[PDB]
Amino acid sequence: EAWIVEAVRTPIGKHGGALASVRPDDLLAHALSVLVDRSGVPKEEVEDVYAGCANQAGEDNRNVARMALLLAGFPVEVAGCTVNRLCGSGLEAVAQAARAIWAGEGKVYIGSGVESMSRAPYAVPKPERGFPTGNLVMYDTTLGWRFVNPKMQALYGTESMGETAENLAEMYGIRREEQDRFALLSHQKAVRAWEEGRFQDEVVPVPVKRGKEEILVEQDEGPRRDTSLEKLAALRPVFREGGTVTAGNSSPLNDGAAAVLLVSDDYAKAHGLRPLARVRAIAVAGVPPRIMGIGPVPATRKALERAGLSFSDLGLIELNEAFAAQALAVLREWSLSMEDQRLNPNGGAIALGHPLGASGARILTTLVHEMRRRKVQFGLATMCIGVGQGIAVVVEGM
Amino acid sequence: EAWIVEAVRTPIGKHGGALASVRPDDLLAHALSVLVDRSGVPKEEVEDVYAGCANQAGEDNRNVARMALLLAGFPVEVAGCTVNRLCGSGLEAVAQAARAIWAGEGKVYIGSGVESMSRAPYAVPKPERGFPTGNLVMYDTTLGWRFVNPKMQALYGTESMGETAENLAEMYGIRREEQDRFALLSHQKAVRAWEEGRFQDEVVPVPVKRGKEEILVEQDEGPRRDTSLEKLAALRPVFREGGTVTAGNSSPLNDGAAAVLLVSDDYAKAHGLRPLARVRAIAVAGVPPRIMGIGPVPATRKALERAGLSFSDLGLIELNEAFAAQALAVLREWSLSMEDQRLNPNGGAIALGHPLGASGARILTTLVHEMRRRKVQFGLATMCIGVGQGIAVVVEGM
Amino acid sequence: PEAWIVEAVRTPIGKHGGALASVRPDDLLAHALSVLVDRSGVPKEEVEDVYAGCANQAGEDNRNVARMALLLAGFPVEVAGCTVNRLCGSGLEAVAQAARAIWAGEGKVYIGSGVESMSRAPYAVPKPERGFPTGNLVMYDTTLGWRFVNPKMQALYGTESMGETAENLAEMYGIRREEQDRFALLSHQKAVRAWEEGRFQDEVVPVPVKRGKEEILVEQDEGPRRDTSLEKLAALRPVFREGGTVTAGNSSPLNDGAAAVLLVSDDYAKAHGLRPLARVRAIAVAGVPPRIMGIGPVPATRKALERAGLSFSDLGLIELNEAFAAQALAVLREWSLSMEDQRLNPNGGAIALGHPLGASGARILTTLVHEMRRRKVQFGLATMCIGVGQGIAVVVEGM
Amino acid sequence: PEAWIVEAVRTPIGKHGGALASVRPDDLLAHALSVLVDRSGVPKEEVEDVYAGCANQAGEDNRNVARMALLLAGFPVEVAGCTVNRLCGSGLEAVAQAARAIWAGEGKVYIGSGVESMSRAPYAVPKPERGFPTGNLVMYDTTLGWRFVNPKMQALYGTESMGETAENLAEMYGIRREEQDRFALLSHQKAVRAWEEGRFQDEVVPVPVKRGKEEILVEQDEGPRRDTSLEKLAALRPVFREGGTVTAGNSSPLNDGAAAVLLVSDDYAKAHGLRPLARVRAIAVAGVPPRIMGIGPVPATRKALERAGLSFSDLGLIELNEAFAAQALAVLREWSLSMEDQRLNPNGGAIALGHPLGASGARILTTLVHEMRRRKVQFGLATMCIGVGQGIAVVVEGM
Repeated sequence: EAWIVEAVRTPIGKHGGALASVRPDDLLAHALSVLVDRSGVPKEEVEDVYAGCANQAGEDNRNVARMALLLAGFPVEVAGCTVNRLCGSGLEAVAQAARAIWAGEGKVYIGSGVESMSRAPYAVPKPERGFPTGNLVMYDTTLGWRFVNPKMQALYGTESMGETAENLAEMYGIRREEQDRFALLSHQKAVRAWEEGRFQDEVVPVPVKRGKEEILVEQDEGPRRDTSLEKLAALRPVFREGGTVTAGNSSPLNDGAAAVLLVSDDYAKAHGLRPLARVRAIAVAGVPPRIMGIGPVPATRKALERAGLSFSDLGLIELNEAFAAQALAVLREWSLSMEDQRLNPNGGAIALGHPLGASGARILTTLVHEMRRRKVQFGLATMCIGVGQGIAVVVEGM
Repeated sequence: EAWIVEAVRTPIGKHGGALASVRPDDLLAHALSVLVDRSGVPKEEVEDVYAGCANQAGEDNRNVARMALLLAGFPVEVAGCTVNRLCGSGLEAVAQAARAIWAGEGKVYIGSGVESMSRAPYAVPKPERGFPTGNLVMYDTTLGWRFVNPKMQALYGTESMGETAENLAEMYGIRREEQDRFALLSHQKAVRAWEEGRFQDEVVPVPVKRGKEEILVEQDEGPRRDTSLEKLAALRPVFREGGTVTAGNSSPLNDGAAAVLLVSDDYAKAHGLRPLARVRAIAVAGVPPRIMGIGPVPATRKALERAGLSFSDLGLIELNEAFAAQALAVLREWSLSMEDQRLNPNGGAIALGHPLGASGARILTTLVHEMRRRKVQFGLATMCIGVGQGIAVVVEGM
Repeated sequence: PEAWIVEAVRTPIGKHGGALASVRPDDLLAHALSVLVDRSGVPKEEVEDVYAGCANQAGEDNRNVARMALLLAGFPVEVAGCTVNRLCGSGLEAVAQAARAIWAGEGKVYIGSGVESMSRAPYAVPKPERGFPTGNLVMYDTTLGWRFVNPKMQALYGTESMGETAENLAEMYGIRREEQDRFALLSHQKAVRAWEEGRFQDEVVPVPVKRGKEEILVEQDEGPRRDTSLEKLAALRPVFREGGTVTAGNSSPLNDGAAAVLLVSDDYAKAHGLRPLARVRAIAVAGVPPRIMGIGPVPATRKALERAGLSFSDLGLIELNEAFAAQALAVLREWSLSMEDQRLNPNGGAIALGHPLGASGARILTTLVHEMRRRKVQFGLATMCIGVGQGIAVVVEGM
Repeated sequence: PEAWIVEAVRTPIGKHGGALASVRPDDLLAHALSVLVDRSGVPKEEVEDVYAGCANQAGEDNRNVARMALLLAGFPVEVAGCTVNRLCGSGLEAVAQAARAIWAGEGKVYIGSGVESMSRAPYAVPKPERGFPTGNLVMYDTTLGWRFVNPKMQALYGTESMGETAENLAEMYGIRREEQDRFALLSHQKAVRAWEEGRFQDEVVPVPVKRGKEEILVEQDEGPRRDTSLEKLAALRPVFREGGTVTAGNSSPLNDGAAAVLLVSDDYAKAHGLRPLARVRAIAVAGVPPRIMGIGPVPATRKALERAGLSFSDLGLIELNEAFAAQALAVLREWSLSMEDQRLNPNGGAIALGHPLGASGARILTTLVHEMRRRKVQFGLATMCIGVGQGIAVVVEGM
């Protein structure tokens, strides 16, 4: 009933990098425009546009989805909503789109996500008294915990994502050598994937204006060919003294956008749209904040169950790489080796980038396209989510 | 299949008023706590929490749903996500919940919303160059357009909600006397509803700490008994010189939170939960930004059609009052009189308050409760949405 | 006699966010400047330059308030102006600056003044040093103290708050809690009594405050409290050091206020029939260790007295700014004086009246001069402690 | 002859966000202060008080930079300090203040300095006056000019920028674009020539800058450019008024820098064998209409010369701060002097060298004194225009 007929993503840029000049609302518009243009489905046919965004305080404020779809030239009739389940917002957007199609409402929906961590603004508290006294803090929304709630600090901590990654490394006994090794592979597969043209179909270039002339960013600037196991081992822990998680075996902060077009099976048939995949089942689940990294475990088991499938039926697995330590802990639960041919075949977030709000849709796009070329029947896309959550979506190729 | 077994809301406070000292995440936690406590449904039974929020830049940052549920004592397994479709986010949250139950994922979901416009922080842009020069702006997130996109400015304007209200008053020729008359009714019906105890069931008191001692806020502080038709006419236009929209015939800025508990029919039967109503159909639609006030029209039409009903089958209608002018324009299309006994029976946003993010769930709460007491079969909850959108939900009493 | 004080005025002192919080510093100072000249009978065009003290010039008091204020007050464009800043003692430095110019034989008419609007002090935000930064920033409240701290500074001397330096002194001189509060109770009583008996009617000039549509006239310091009791004072908890002694009650508050004094050359005074209020005898500035800035008046007063060829015993009126009961008493310890001395802050001190930083210096000088005239005292001393370790003192001879 | 200038030093002048943007003002000024005393052979404990000029004390230069800088520089705790602010002329005002104290027979050793780091000037934010406000706020960049504008001010005189008042002057005196660019070109050539020939080696003291892990030594003003041409200068577009004449090229930039001069009493100099560089003859300050603040030097130079009992023609060396080619030339008109005058800014002016506000006053006095000594001139003049309508001048006699 819910079919994925098109998937697109802008390349992923480094923080303050290649796409730091492009504002989120404009960035997402590029994705939305490109999705529809190559699909051959008039914009006017889209019923509603769901988009994921982790921080809607800056140029992405007041419902990016609606702002972006308008900017992209869609007719005024197309609706939009911005969903926010942090790291997993991108996937939640697709889930939301699918559920609508299943409910027999619209026939054409878009599931997307965007996040410009470079341009994330500062948030400043409002005074509560007349002529205050005392310094104030300007919170950088690019980062994490802010406007902290004392009651929150008391119930669970406010440990950084990086810290929870260490908590996992401890719990599962994931050594530094293994973390860096996992990281090296992410880079190697990504570099190889680009080099061999596997990203050419799903990636749509983004024009950047540098002063007077335009530049065309058309490749993720994250992957490095010179990544070596020696250099990776030279980096210092960054979240815990005498720790194990370093800047090299964890994802960076990035800018990016992704969008997938979903239509009802009947609609696809009536317009000759060739399916890329079909949404089989979705699941969401919560885990303790201190170890939000394993969120994919219970989410994937619930999803597989709902799709009446076994992990072993999966032929391609997209597990978002928030931290090597976290990803490996998840792999432990699944009894899988980082060398598994099905796992992040073209690289993961450690090398490609983790533009929060957009990653969910980003990884589903990479999954679907790869599923098609190697004709895999079942694929999984799942991510860990900040403050203790997980989301997973099971897709069936066609 | 998707049943509404409980609905609650905190009273609505004026800007910088009775609830200005309560932070959004905490406010929403009160609603979430109350919802389950009265239901007799253990927290661990909830599958996911959807919550709407128009501005997630302050104490409501990084997914308030998840933050709120944890603060409210829910176990770590309960998931949560924050939806944002501006003014209509509250309703989008319920729709989201319903579609999940229909998809047969979980059996217990919460659809809610929160908005503390009193504590909305300031947003400051990030520097793009080394040692800048020139003044910067601190955008007040309590208001409207910010970090404006030039392209947006060119395609459609960045007129304020209040201005779009005028555009409608002009388009439909809705006089000032008519608008103020409409506003007077909102107050009278609200004052009456409270006075007669119709809000007693749906409202849960919120404790506010004033220094050392606690005070219990237990009534909306918006409605005023001394509201007169003369006073209303003495106000000056606020959005357009020689205009018609005044601070008196338009909604204010407020703080508030609301939550509705939906459960699958099979679950309700297994646990003896008595249904308040059933979710029949949902519809979302877009309209030109310059007259977003009309959003309810195409959305209500789509929803009714999807529920296979006619406007005349409706026995109670909750049309959020963003502006007298806008509501009346909507009434024009429906060929309904502001005196219709089915319309906002206990008052509307002009007198009660419009805590953005929470309004959707807020009016749904008021609808369901009134539907039950007057044994109405079909009810409609619909609202206009910023930058040109509209959402509507048809519900069947039980 | 070369530099003569011929007029002294001050606006009432308001509480933080209080009665004058609505008035901006530049405008407030203008009121003082305008009033000083109006009642003097000396045309504004006669003034040579205007010195003014201001501890924080980041907000509405930016870019030399002196000049802004004077123009606002209707002075002709020819009158010059400069804003001096020696923190807590800026107000007095302003007067000293004026006197020294008159002695140098430059102009014949100068104004020494000060202003401080602690209520409207803005926030200061650092500038980015890199392209697309990352990390939280801080908005420093200029109403307070240490900000944009320099590591090197932190290393050499601390960055202990004024309140803490008060404690350091209470400890060093063993100034008990009962003593401190007793001293504070007196400040209030003398102040309440002085107002009550009209001793402030001459030196104070009412300030019009606009509340919405109508104007209100602020004409009395809102700091002094008749209900101040030794019981209440003792019930307050230390504010700067756990198990300490300095409370919010035995320390000065944060206030808004402005004051200005008109000085002229003696030959000018004689040529225009201006009756002298007093004559500036000697000035002295001195530094002391930051951690106990409170004693600053000590070395400064000895230097000033010596320069005026006088002994402490020749003083018939002493205005010692009350930054903290503990700090004042420590100074009194050095001078071997009792807080009961009839010469000491006869009409109350900052603890009860207020300490609008930049204006305090000129504020106490104004109160000294006026009281010197009514009780016909020959020698008066005005001295204050200054933040980060300094002290200033000015000796004046009545006429 | 009671006030003698025995030593003069200045740090090089950096561009906005340039070579010294990493150094904080308080630290920058400490360099000047340390350097001044180290080469004078006068123990720090001998210094009585330290005056410093600073146009914006809202950032790292808050709460009396003089006292912070002197402590940072290692001076003993007893040395006092105060920050004076007369905007563009604060640097000079600091020396004047030092001199006047020596004349009054207070201390024997004083320091007059100035500092300004326009690169790190913070942002200033207003304080809310109501509980839960609504409406956007503004973050004023203290690097610039008018801010927290007073409506009343706007109504009496405008709030025209310095650059604008430079145009008003250009118009009033009919100073053509070609003339302005020519003046600007000479400022660069004389500056480049001066450095190249080593005339700045004596007065300039290197500033160590930390660049990550290693130190770099900034030792030359980074403003002057050898490649400055009359053709390039003419290519620039007006920056303050459409179809105007003032360009970024014929105006001074925004810069960072610090300077300090050591003044001592004549009897002290004699008793310790200090060789005088110059003698402070007379000082004068004056106000002019804000819209044409550029001419401030005229009435101030007149009053100063008159107080020194000299005639303009007796001046053998003239340092007129170059705020704007247009402003400087208008002043030159009043004096009936040609920009070719061999006495005028011999080693270059602000347009090429830089205008680090608060420090420029002391900076130009330093360059004047040193040049006076090498070419054995007897009388020199240092004068500047001051924001919002003022001017200051100081007459010095070589020795």
